[PDB]
Amino acid sequence: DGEKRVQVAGVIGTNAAEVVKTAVSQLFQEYPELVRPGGCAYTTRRYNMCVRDMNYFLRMCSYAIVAGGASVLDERMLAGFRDTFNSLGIPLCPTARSIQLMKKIVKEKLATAGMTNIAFVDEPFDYIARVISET
Ligand SMILES: *C=C(*)C1=C(C)C(=O)N/C1=C\C1=NC(=C\c2[nH]c(/C=C3\NC(=O)C(C=C)=C3C)c(C)c2CCC(=O)O)/C(CCC(=O)O)=C1C
Repeated sequence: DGEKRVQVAGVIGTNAAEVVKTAVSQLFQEYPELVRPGGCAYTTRRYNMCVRDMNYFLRMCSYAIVAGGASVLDERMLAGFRDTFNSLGIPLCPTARSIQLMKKIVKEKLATAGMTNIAFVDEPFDYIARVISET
């Protein structure tokens, strides 16, 4: 387990910038509102913070897999972002999708690298997505 968990975070840490850029690209296809006025990536300032946020979530997921699970992540802190995002008009369902997309992009690269029987990787993506979109 521990060796594969390290091997996974190596792949994610190596392919960190591309996994985000690939995930945000497909996110804007399915949610084109984000690149329109009102959306959370209309301006360059907002877009930069949008890829920054996605990088934070993938970052948390890599550590969570290396650490042994999503228990390490603080549920109050993630629930703090839920309230902030609602207040600042960042919609929660697209935020959830972006994480679940980043799960999918990571799952491809691990399979293309060679790894199979990779269910444990899902946990912190599905956990952060669950606590973000709870209401
Ligand atoms: C839409 C694109 C983005 C989705 C995918 C998303 O997750 N957020 C959207 C982008 C924006 N985020 C903004 C402000 C903001 N985000 C966070 C989230 C974190 N900050 C952290 O340190 C961590 C974990 C280490 C997370 C998860 C916070 C706290 C904030 C507010 C403070 C700040 O960092 O600026 C904004 C700006 C909204 C506005 O204009 O007020 C966008 C856009």
